Amino acid sequence: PGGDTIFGKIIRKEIPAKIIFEDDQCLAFHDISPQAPTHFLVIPKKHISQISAAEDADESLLGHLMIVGKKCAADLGLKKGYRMVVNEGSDGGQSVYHVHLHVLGGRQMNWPPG
Amino acid sequence: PGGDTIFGKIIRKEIPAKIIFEDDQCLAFHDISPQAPTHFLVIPKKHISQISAAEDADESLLGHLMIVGKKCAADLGLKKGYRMVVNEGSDGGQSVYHVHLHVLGGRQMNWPPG
Ligand SMILES: CCNS(=O)(=O)OC[C@H]1O[C@@H](n2cnc3c(N)ncnc32)[C@H](O)[C@@H]1O
Ligand SMILES: CCNS(=O)(=O)OC[C@H]1O[C@@H](n2cnc3c(N)ncnc32)[C@H](O)[C@@H]1O
Repeated sequence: PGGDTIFGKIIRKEIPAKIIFEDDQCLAFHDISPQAPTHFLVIPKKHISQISAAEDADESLLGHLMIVGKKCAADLGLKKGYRMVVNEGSDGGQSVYHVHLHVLGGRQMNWPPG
Repeated sequence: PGGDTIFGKIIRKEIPAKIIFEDDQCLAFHDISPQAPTHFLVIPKKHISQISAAEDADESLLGHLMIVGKKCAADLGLKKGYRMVVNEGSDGGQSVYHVHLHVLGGRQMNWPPG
């Protein structure tokens, strides 16, 4: 379970993370290289290598990632808003191949988004 | 139906857009101010003002937005990947209050994502 990436070990709790939320479907923790005052990730416990590999049945799960993201943002006091990001492949900047949702806030986010 | 924002009119087809996909749940069209070679949006036909206002029942719908996004990206030939973005409120850069998913590709996306 969890797969064989950095996030797989985090899921199996082999290596700790700053976990801020956990249910039977996903886990959320602070990003080790924050790009904003608040920057955490929300990942599914199910191993999906990347958004392009997600299937139609994974819709609820993917939406669950955003719902959890809005809740955690709320717990962390992000009243002025935030930005959610999902990277896919080389051009997307994906380096860990386990789907993850970035949630950034605590400052004005710029445009373009990279 | 569709709400009363710019996207509401697009949904009701009162004002045209470069529609690239449409089903009973959502619509996808090219962004009028592209930040990358390929830059389109995926929006739900249901009016949700912003991600923070989405409810638990909207999970499948939100995930559907990403599934459609990966499909459209595929149709548009984005083999090297892409980045999906959802902005929330002031800090997120949201200016149109109807949930929308940005999908950017065609070039290397940078970090931080704004
Ligand atoms: C956007 C770049 N590429 S990425 O889209 O693949 O996102 C991966 C993110 O996970 C990260 N990461 C790697 N190891 C850990 C860890 N132990 N805890 C938290 N985050 C981690 C990086 O900080 C990075 O922001
Ligand atoms: C990221 C900034 N803020 S935003 O997160 O709110 O995204 C809104 C996006 O919808 C846009 N937009 C407004 N009118 C139209 C239209 N008729 N067709 C396509 N896109 C439109 C802008 O280009 C913008 O990129």
